[PDB]
Amino acid sequence: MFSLKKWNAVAMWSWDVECDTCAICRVQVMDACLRCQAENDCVVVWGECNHSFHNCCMSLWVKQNNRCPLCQQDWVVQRIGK
Amino acid sequence: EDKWDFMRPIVLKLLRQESVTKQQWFDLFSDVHAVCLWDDKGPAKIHQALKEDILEFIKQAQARVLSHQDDTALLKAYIVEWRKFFTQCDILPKPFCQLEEDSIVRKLMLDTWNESIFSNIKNRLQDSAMKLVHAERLGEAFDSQLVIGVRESYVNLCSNPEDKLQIYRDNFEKAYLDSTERFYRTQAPSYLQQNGVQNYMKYADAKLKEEEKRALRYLETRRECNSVEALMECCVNALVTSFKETILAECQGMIKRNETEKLHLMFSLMDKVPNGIEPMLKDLEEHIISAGLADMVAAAETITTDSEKYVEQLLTLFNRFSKLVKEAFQDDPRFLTARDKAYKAVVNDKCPELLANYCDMLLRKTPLSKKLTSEEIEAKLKEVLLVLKYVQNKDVFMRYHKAHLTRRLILDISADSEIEENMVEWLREVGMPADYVNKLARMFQDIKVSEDLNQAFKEMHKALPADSVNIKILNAGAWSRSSEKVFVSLPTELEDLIPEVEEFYKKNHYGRKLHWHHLMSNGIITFKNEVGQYDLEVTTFQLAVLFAWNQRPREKISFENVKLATELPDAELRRTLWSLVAFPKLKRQVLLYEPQVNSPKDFTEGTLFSVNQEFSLIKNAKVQKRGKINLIGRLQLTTERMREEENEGIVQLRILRTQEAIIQIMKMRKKISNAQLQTELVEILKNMFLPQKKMIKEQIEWLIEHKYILRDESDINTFIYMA
Amino acid sequence: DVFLMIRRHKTTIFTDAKESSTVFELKRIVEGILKRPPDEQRLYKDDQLLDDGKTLGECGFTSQTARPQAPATVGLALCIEPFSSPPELPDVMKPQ
Amino acid sequence: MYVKLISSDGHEFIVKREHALTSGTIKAMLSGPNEVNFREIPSHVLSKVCMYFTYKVRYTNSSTEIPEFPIAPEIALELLMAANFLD
Amino acid sequence: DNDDLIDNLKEAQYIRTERVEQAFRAIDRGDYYLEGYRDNAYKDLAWKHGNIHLSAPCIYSEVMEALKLQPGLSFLNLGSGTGYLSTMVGLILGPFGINHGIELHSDVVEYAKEKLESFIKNSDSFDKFEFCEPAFVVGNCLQIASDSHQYDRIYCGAGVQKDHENYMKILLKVGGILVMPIEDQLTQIMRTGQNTWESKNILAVSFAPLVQPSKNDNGKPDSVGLPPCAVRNLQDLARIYIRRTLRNFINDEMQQNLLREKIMKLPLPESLKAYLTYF
Repeated sequence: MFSLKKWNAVAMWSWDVECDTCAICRVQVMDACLRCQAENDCVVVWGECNHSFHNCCMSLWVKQNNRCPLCQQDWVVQRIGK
Repeated sequence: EDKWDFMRPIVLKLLRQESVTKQQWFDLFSDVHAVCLWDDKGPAKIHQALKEDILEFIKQAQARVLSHQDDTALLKAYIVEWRKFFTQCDILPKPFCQLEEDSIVRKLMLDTWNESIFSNIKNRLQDSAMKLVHAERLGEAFDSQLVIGVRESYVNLCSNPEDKLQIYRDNFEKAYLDSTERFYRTQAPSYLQQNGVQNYMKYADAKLKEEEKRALRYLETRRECNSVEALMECCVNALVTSFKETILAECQGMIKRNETEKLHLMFSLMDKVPNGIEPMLKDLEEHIISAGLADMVAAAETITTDSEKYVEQLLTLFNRFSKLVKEAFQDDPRFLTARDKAYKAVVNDKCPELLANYCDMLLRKTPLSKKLTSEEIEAKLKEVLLVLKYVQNKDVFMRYHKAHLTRRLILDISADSEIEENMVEWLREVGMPADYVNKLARMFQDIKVSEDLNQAFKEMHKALPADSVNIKILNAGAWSRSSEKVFVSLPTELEDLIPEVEEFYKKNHYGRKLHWHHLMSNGIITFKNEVGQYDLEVTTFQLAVLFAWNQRPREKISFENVKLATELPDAELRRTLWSLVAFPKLKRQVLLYEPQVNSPKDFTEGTLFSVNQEFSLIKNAKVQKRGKINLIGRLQLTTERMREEENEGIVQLRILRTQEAIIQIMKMRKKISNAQLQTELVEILKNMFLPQKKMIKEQIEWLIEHKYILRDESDINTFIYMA
Repeated sequence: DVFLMIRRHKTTIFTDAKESSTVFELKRIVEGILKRPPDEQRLYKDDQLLDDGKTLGECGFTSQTARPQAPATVGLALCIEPFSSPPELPDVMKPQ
Repeated sequence: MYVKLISSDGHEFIVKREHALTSGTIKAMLSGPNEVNFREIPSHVLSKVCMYFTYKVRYTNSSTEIPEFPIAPEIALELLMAANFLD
Repeated sequence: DNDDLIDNLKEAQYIRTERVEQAFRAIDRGDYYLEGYRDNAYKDLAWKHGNIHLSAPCIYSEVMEALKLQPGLSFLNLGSGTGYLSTMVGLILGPFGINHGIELHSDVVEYAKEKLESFIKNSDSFDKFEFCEPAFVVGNCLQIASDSHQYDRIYCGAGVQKDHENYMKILLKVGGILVMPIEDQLTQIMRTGQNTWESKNILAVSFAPLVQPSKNDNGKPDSVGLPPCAVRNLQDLARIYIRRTLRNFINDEMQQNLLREKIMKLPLPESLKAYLTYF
């Protein structure tokens, strides 16, 4: 009696150019970005410009680097926390 | 030279303002012509005969003035006698020409009065007229026309056609200017020590306003000196300025004590003088800083997480001095500014982050929005707006508010669609940038995207059958709230379901890359136990925990064993189990445990759990035989922990946001002084983080010590940007 | 303007006229200065008829011929009392 | 709106208040308690008085030059006496 | 000394006429001075007293000569004082010339009227000559309004600052003469064309300065202008033709005015002031 009756398949999406390759990781595109690990987690948050940003670095460094390190665009600030 | 045997009948009757025919006065012009044409002395006697006939009238007028003994009869008799005489000073001296306006006969009329009899009459006119106002100022109902008539007389007694500052200026103007100032300076002691400052100011203001009304009566308003203004200057200096130091001394008392009735006159008078209103602005500012911190030094740091307790105590502090201003100063914009500037030193003792958590209680389906009606919810949001207008740390409000808006929309847990939309105008009334104002519109569009992506899969792919799968693909910020990217073991029905959803979007919707959170996905599992049937609607973490339970609900499993069965770390299993063993406001729990705990942290690797064999949906405290129970609770939200994890960010923002503004300002301000930087910071930080200089000074300097901003080799207070 | 009198019998009314104006305009110029409308009244030029109005050819109202020292005469059959000379004798001191 | 100036010969000279009120006494009279009677001034004198009034007002706003106003030798004596009732 | 320059101006034949001397014979010195002295017209000293700004001797004498004053021209006097020059220049230009004076104070203009009446009443030379009665207005001579016109012969009776000299230079018509004691430098300013000017020195003088405008944010500045350009009164009109009538007759009969004026069929109370200087 371990069968399921319903599942809400909850996830987020983020902008990129294509879903076959990854410029910020070396892993499946659906996992955490490796740039925050191998190139030093990948907490990816949405902004007003409709390009996500890494919220474990902007929470400290947005004062100097108000960009989206995981995209190709500058960041327009909306959320700086959880 | 005293021989107007034919013309006195007209001149003497006019001098007394008797009825005289218009023709007779007109004919007088041809009679004085006849006098200079048909006489022996005409050309020489006309102006001397005028003097002698005037002199006789003037002496008679003196008797008809000075013979009176009362102040009213003495003053009025002169006024009547003069008004008759002066009226004719523009009529009788029209004829009588070519005898040397500026005629000799007019000069003789005006000068004969002043030289012959005014040498003694003017001291009694001033003494009586001064006594009138001296008594009138005490409430004696004197005839105000007596000092008006003297005013009219003395401005008319001036005979110089080029410089009329004479009889009136000396025998009246100064006497009233000096005597009224002395009167009020010597009257003030009757109130200075006998009553309160409020009641003194009532006397000072009442006497000044009444004297102003009198000033426009007895002080020539068109005089070449504006005596009225000069009087008001000496009167307000006699009444208010001589008391200003004590009027201000009790401003700290009245303000600190919230004596809003006694500040009524305080505002009316002190708001008129920059050197009185400003001390009061600093007195309110300083008392708010001292009184505010006396309460906030505890409230801010001992309440921490209770948003209703903090904000109501912050509103208690806010209302204590906002009520003071709203009453004492009629909601004044300068005392609100002094209030707002004061709180910038207070409310950061570390920040009013709970204003946004309190808003979320007002904006989310919480008891605060269930026990209040729509007007009360909007009223409380307006009260927060009045608070937020002064708060120095505003990005912590947006930090929480925007995180809360995101989670409210994606979970469909908002108090109302209209309440969410009202925050768009609410933030525009605050004055926040569009980047934050329109977050609701951005989330609304993102909800549509999720629904369109959901149907895109459900209508094409049909792992768990698609009829039991509901996909929700939100913006990156919807779920990316933690670094703990934990993924949990699941039965085949779910384990082989996500890869298909992922591959669908990889090829059917290029670019939109998914990222999954097993803390957020949820589902339904059917159970039977020893009392009835039930369906658990729980998160995917909980589904994996239930999977361990599904085939063995009566077998005791250790915390360590669940960790191994589900592949969860301590943090997620402690939170996951809590929602099953200690769910809030639940009559019967799903999972049982033997140890006593206080919180999720107290679950140890040796802790044993089991499934509650009496669990089911409970209605009115009655056990049901079938039903669906949702135990997701706060797992899809942010628990109290949110403050513990965000507190570090709140501290970081206390420096970050200022230095963000500085770096941005310095990019566009290549070389500026600290005073220019702080000036720019006020404008940039107004919607983020604008403390008092007691924090800024260090924050601008720290960018020098840590080698972020360059400074002038010859001026440590001028910052230089490079590149 | 040009000195112009409106005269009849023993009444002399001191008015003016504009050099560039027609007799019809002058009826309104005189009306303006005198407040007497042209109630079936025609303006003259030193007794010149000037038609019944609205004419220019005869309206020789040049200020050089109608200066303040020398008024133009307007007959309000005309009858105007002239100004007589002083009926004075040499009287020794003023030979004539 | 004119002031009527009565000559001793019974002749009536009608001069506008603007035209008459160009000197002192004429302003001094009447301006208080038009008609002005010159019982001593014949019409052959008062005519030049009235024409001088019209002359004065018409040139009260002149530019540079002011024309001469010729007077007959037999009336100047009485014009001066009239002047002492008007100037 | 400055005598050589004054002689050079005379030797240059700039005056030529005797009209200037006639004004000095016709107008009695001192009858324009203050009653407390009635003497300084005959002495060289400080002539400024109270509001009286005249200087009958060398100072005004050179002004009368500095202006050629062809008869019939229009005279403008800014700083007219009591009318000393305005009357005597009016005599030089003809009894029926144009003489429009302005002075700073109404006390001295009021006195100027007293002096003109006193001269006609009690002077010694009145009954011999024709005279021009000048007009006055009161106002600040340095505040010239856009309603000003042009004049032929112009004099300033009080000290002028060089930086403001244009307030009257602009008022001179081509071919005229403007004389001003500019910072106590008395100069002869001539306009020879539309934009061509020439000037000569006259005399080193001593004047009381005009009161420099200091008003702001109101309608005093440049709102005084020149005296009303208007026809004079009737007493002066008739009085001049009375003197012409008698003078023109005796010019032929000589081929005493005091006695002749006694037989005019006019009462003595009038003739005594009007003609006879009270004998």
